[PDB]
Amino acid sequence: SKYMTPMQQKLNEVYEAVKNYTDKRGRRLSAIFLRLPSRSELPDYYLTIKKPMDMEKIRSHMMANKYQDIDSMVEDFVMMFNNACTYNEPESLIYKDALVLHKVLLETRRDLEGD
Ligand SMILES: [Cl-]
Repeated sequence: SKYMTPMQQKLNEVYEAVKNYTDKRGRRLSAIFLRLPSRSELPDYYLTIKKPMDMEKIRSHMMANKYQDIDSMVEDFVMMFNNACTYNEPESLIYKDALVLHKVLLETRRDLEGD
């Protein structure tokens, strides 16, 4: 029950790498990516963004064993970061953090390449 398969562990490690990333100043960038606002808190968002995505949705999908490989998980993270960069202006913190976390994501995948 509690022992993950290698693929489950890899998925978890990728997810945790993005979640736990702290920069050189101690700032945990993922805090604002965990959960989107509701449709009634920010309707404009859901009019603008075709496929809403946040880390909780990612985590839920992973916990359900719905990701069959790492690339499928990466695709959802990419969607999330691209949505943040579509809704928000390039000057904004959310846009900038999405770029940093995208780099964390890809470096992590590359680092785990051989497992
Ligand atoms: Cl980095």
